[PDB]
Amino acid sequence: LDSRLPAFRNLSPAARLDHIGQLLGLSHDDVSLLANAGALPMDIANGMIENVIGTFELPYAVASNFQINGRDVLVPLVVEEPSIVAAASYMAKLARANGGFTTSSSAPLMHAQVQIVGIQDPLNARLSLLRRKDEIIELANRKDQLLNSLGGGCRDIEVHTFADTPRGPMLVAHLIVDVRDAMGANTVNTMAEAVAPLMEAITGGQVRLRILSNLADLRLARAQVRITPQQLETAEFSGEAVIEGILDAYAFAAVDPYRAATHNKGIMNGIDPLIVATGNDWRAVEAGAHAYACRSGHYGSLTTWEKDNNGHLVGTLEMPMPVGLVGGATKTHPLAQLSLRILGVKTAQALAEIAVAVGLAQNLGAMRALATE
Amino acid sequence: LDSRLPAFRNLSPAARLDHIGQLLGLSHDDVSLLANAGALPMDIANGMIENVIGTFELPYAVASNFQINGRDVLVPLVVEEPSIVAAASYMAKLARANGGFTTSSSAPLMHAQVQIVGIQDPLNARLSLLRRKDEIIELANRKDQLLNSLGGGCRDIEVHTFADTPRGPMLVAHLIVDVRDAMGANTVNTMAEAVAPLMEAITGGQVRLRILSNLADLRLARAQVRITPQQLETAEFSGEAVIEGILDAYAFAAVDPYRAATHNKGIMNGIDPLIVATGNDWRAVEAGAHAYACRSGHYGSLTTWEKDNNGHLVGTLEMPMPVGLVGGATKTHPLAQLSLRILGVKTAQALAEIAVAVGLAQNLGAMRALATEGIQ
Ligand SMILES: C[C@@](O)(CCS)CC(=O)O
Ligand SMILES: C[C@@](O)(CCS)CC(=O)O
Repeated sequence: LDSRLPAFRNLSPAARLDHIGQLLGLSHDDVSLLANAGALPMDIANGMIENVIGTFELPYAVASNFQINGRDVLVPLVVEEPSIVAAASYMAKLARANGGFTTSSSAPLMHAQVQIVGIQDPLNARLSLLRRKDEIIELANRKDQLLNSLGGGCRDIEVHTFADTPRGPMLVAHLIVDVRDAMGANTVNTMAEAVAPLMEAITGGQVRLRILSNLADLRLARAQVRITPQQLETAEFSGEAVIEGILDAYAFAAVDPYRAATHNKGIMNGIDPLIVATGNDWRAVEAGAHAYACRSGHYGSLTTWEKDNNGHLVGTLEMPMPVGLVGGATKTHPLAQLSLRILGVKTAQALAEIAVAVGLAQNLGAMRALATE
Repeated sequence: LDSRLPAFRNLSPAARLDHIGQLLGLSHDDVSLLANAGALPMDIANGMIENVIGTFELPYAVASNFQINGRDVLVPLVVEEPSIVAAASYMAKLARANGGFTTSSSAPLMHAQVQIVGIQDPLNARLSLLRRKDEIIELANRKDQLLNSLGGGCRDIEVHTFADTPRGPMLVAHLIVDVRDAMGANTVNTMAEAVAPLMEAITGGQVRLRILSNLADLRLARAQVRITPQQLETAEFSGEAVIEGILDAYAFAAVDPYRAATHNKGIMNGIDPLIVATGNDWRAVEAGAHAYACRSGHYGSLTTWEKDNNGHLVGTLEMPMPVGLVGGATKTHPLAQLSLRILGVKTAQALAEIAVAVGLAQNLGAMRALATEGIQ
């Protein structure tokens, strides 16, 4: 695949679609899903959420130029705000000259929290749970034998205590679960329910909340980009000056939460539209992103920007990225399925890696604009 | 208006739309917007964002039972996830018995940041700016006198310094701007560009970034809700026990960021779909929400939950809520316009107040469900 698409921004929607269809070898019927309104039929919409009276459209666009680990990728995006798609495509174009985006990710690990109350000895109870961790993990896995056959499953437990809260002592167990190609909520919640009676028997306490954590800090996706001074030169500014300007902008975000919020918002401008396009839960991605940004006790920037030993601008984005190819609405929405086909992703972590690449590209575009104005 | 909508959940989408139309007295044109697919014309969609190849639908629903400061309101919501609309509606139903939701909000005040570098004396330059505050404010208000006449405009400036960063000393001025019915990005960005040469002249430094802050902590919206033990009783638990369970869940969110992230995610399950339904920018609302949640140096719960002196469960939500009735897709999307018609909102702050009421209801619904689920 070649993702460049010259003159794409100036073609009509119909011509853009026909071009995409030809590039990907989409069927006439697949193309029909975008060529005509109503790809989400009312019986599907009515079964997705409650009190439905119709559907609501946002534009469906494709960003060009993206290249991930040497392979060109076309990126569908659904959003209402101008400039996002153009900035994504243009920054991807610059990235291409220097090898594109380089990405990696952790295993798709999610936390299931099991909150325990009603015991006077939470610190002791924690050791009781750890002593019997194998038994707990085995019980969790008995509950989802298919997942284990697919290469996922409960891998570990960790246990945290809050001995002094205004509501008394609490213990919180985390199941650490490989969820393969799911976002993971229903998967881990089910395991949390399954282990609850055993945890009560072990601790002598009362289980309260059984629920995933959206602070998915064991499910990280990583992206790198490199830009040379030559690429950033303007009529007004030399490329070296622009790079220094960008580093100044980054330092500003790193110290001032008023700037970091806006800086990170820019990243999410790139990410959320891909989440929507793939039928994924954007609230979950947002919560993981912003909570991770303040894990140090200070709300800072999700990206980093530096100058390497060669004087080149180098950027990173590492953040939680819980997304699915299966589960939720990723299967139910015919256009979510088409998006996955366009992307060509075969695992959820592959989708996660594309997400962070697009987030990094958007942040680069935002700061290049702010540093050159 | 009566927002109770009996049996709404079980009616057909067509019958639901008819009942809404009757209640609001919607025109034929308005009803036809939702009855046929493709309400967003491709010409409009193509002008909204770049590289458009089609459109993407999400379900469009209406939450029932909401009441804001004694007035019933219907709430449109666009989202993919089940249980949200039902939970919102059911919690709103319970809220009604005790006076519904009570809301307030600050003026629609947004920050424009002006970053200045390369000053050898940033602390001194800060005082130079403050001495000439009125002069700066006057210049900011020069271009848009329509905004001033509508009761908006630059109200104040604050100046902050970061004298020791790895890239040298930085001075950051904030223009504090009343943006009336806009989210405010265009308004404040324009003012920030306008005052920049004057700030350079005063400080002797170089202006770099001129940009709104999404941490809109001067644009707060507030909601309150009250629920009695009687309303929360289940087959297994007394209402009193359920209230204690909810308070335990709240304390858990207040101490553990792994819980707080999920707890706040639930709030945003309520809010974001209303933001989408009104053509507004949900990334802006998300960033303001979560950054505000950590302002104290610990990422905590946006809501609060307490038991009052009568033993009633009382909840609050106060958070940044920058939204518009004008600008971009809010204007150009026919269904964003329909959503505003359904809501009946006359100011952006009124929309903000409904947003926090829905966020508060959603959090309550989530905690109630988690607190009442039996151990298997
Ligand atoms: C340009 C930006 O505000 C997003 C526009 S909605 C992000 C940033 O400031 O870095
Ligand atoms: C139930 C909840 O996870 C949202 C479902 S997406 C929120 C919460 O845990 O309070």
